[PDB]
Amino acid sequence: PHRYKPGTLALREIRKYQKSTQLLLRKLPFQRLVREIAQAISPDLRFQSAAIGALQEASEAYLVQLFEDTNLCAIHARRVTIMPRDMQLARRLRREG
Amino acid sequence: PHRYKPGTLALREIRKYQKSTQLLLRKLPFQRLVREIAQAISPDLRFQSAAIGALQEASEAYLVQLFEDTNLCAIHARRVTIMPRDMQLARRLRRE
Amino acid sequence: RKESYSIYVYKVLKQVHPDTGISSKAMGIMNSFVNDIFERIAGEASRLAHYNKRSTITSREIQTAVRLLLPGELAKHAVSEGTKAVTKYTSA
Amino acid sequence: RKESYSIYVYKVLKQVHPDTGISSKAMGIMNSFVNDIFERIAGEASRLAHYNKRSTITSREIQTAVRLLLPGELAKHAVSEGTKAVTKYTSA
Amino acid sequence: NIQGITKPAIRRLARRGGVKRISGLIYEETRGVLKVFLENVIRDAVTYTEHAKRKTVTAMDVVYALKRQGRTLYGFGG
Amino acid sequence: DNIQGITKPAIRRLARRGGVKRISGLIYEETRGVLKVFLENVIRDAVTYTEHAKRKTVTAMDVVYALKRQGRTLYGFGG
Amino acid sequence: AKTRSSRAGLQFPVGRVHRLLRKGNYSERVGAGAPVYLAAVLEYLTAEILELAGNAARDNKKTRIIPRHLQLAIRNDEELNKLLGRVTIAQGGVLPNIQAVLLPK
Amino acid sequence: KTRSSRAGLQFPVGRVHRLLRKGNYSERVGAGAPVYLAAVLEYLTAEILELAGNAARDNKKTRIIPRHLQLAIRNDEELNKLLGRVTIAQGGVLPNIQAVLLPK
DNA sequence: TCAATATCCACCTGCAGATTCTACCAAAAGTGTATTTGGAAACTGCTCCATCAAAAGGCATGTTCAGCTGAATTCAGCTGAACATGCCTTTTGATGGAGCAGTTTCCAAATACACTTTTGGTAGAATCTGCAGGTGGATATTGAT
DNA sequence: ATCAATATCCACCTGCAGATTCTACCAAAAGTGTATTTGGAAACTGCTCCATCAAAAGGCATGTTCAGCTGAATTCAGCTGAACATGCCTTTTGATGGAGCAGTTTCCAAATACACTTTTGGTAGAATCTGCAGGTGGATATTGA
Ligand SMILES: [Cl-]
Ligand SMILES: [Cl-]
Ligand SMILES: [Mn+2]
Ligand SMILES: [Mn+2]
Ligand SMILES: [Mn+2]
Ligand SMILES: [Mn+2]
Ligand SMILES: [Mn+2]
Ligand SMILES: [Mn+2]
Ligand SMILES: [Mn+2]
Ligand SMILES: [Mn+2]
Repeated sequence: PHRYKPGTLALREIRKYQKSTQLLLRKLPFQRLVREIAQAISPDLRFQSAAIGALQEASEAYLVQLFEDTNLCAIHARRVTIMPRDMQLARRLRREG
Repeated sequence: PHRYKPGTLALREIRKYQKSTQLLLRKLPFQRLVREIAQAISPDLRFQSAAIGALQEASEAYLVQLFEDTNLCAIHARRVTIMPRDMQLARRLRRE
Repeated sequence: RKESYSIYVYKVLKQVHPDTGISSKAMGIMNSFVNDIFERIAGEASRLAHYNKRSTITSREIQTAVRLLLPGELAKHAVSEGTKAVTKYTSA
Repeated sequence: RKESYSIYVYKVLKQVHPDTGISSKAMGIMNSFVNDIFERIAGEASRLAHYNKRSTITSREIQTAVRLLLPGELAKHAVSEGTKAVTKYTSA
Repeated sequence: NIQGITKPAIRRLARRGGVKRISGLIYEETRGVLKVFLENVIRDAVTYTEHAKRKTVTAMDVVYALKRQGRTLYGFGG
Repeated sequence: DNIQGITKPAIRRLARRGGVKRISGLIYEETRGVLKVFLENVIRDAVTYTEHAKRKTVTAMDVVYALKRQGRTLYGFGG
Repeated sequence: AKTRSSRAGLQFPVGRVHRLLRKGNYSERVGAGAPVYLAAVLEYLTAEILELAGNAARDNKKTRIIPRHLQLAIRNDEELNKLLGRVTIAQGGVLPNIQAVLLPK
Repeated sequence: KTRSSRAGLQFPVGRVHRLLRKGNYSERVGAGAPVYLAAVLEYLTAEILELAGNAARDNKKTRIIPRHLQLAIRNDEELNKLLGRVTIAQGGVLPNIQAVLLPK
């Protein structure tokens, strides 16, 4: 009987998804989120499917290179785990909030 | 004989220079540099005085919020001293 | 000849703080501001018209550009004033 | 009724890699890219002329814009390619 | 629906970022950042939409919204 | 060779305006090099504007345009 | 003969705004309310920076606004700060700000 | 006959000249400008396809997909600087794990 | 320090979904002629830049000395990873209808031109006048104990 | 939480350099009237886009266990701050000569506007191929011991 040492599988998943290109959030919840947010700015709005597509590509990209930066802050504090104060600094030093 | 505890004077200088607006690098050394850098790019070049004026306001303004960012990275690693790996991280998340 | 926003800026100063004046270096900063905000607003209204295959920049482009380029509350006030001024101006 | 850069890209593809093709999603990206760089070079050359009280965008505005907008080695080559092409065009 | 952005989906995003270990507090944090981002992009896109007197948000509206935030996107027009 | 003209105590003042309380000895050579790169990119673009206008003198406006190009809009030299 | 600016109730020059728009390569034709609308907005934002700078100039017990005051006014205003976030005011300085950690016990 | 033929180019000198004239960039457009700009667009386009085609064949495919474009841009020191603020849809990221996170 | 499970990497195959490759018709692109016009050439009053002399005080440099910082070591609780069952929410595919874009047509109102007057905004002068330095009394700061 | 020795703050002073006025032209708005566009109201036609519905099915939520990582904690060699004294150089300033600006004309070369005449590039179909994705054969990765 044999089982992955913590950290091993995560490294195998890093290699797995840096290698791949598909959208990583489930499409329907995401779509639901877009429409909700939109309905607050204005009701009765409609979306080309490619508009939600475009919103998702952009969103997953922005979240991915934020984790790249968050990770760098986590390393800088001689840790291996990302933590909320890591994403807060990362965001802080890119002017974005 | 009476003397400042390390850091006390340091805190007093931060208050002092956040209060003022004067250029903090010496003008003539700065000028000498600009023209040196400029001459490698192109020879026989001249500068309006404000051209060098604008170059310096810009330069300092940039270095100052770079130290601000460098300082934040330093705090983030629970230190108080800024260090090269602080300026390196800061510049990396600023596009640079 | 070198035109500038100096006199107009000065008038607005006397409107907000009548007994207050302004140094010339500070005046140039304000001058810079107006050119900057102008080019921001104009250019974005340029791009708006261009996307809508329209060849005219109208005040409706100026307003929408202000709604994009200005942070929430700043824009609300600006938009009221922008509106208030063309409707006052059409009646004259 | 709806123009694009797709055919011209394909032609260029066939020069560099005659046996290689390109998916449609990849072509829309190449397209996006071509429109992007156009607006960049066009916009900067627009600004160049306006800063200089000039009303013609010439090849000299284009070249100066490329020197601003492109990284060093990349710019060197494009300036070479751009000149090489305009001088050829004069001999015809 | 923000809760529909699930823990393991966020984990995959982070793995694409080379993140190896993740605090449990990262996920509600991440949700909050995604929400702010969408709120700013969609608001600018809709503002482009209503300007054209339309009721349908096109891909180009979003593409323009992203260029405004300094996030040029390729593959839907420009 | 003028880069040494940015002195250690001058850099400190800048750090003090940046809110720094304590400073490593490796920061000064590090700070100088960063400064030299910044100027090299600004000056080159500024010069490109200068030579385009067929001038031999770098004006203040060249620098302001060069800076606006790097996303560093600057106020007080417009007029 | 009435100024285009007076009909609008404005202090900024609508005619100049209109000229800079037309000679500015923004679009082929320019609407009649466009420079009126723009000048009003330019004038509003100028009002807003000058009011808050004037306040900072009196807090400094000066009666003439200098660039330091404009700097203190922008950076201290949440929204003006966002608007001019990529902008350097020459001879403006920075806001007094020490990170709590660096303070004594 | 085609201006594009007279210039030695594959991009359309004629379209460029129109897009410049109708682009609200300036009242007048020089005659060599659209040749010059078309040539630059061709050059940059050539260079990306050169590197994308290569990146597809290193992967033993013979059709360029967005991944190949992404890998080509991000692996190129200078192209990457040019398109540093650009997201390529369906491109993924470069394979890159921080050394500190490896075992040993 | 080596061996057994598993896993991924290698190479191979026949086709549906995508990509190529073809076959007409507007709408751009190209031409021909007739004008404009922007901006290069050649010259020129004048800034504005570049040096220079050099005294003179302000800042930098280098050494000493002390306290406190960051780097290094150890260690326990507890967080977050790995895994499996099970159920649900998503995905997927076809369908239907209604609300929109998008296509053209066609005039009113809006904008651009082209000239003629009417001022306002600018550029130097000619005036005012806040603020820079300098100084003397208070109040804060800081280390010492 | 009391103290003496310092540093800093706040206001006043006066002479001036820079800010505000004040004048006297001149481009540039404003004014009128004529010549064009344009964007928009209508009417019309498809296209998408919203909304169902109903399967499998793949992926999320939940629950259990434990490795190892993060946070708490102790000590120290030397790193850096603070102070001093010594000395170098930056700053200041007033004057000059000329280089290199702008400013003014002058005038073709180059670019725009129309009006006709080809050619191309875009679209909808007609005719093609590359991977995908199984199957399962030599290596790679992993952890147990
Ligand atoms: Cl530590
Ligand atoms: Cl004390
Ligand atoms: Mn999800
Ligand atoms: Mn040309
Ligand atoms: Mn119908
Ligand atoms: Mn004083
Ligand atoms: Mn005395
Ligand atoms: Mn005293
Ligand atoms: Mn004085
Ligand atoms: Mn179980």
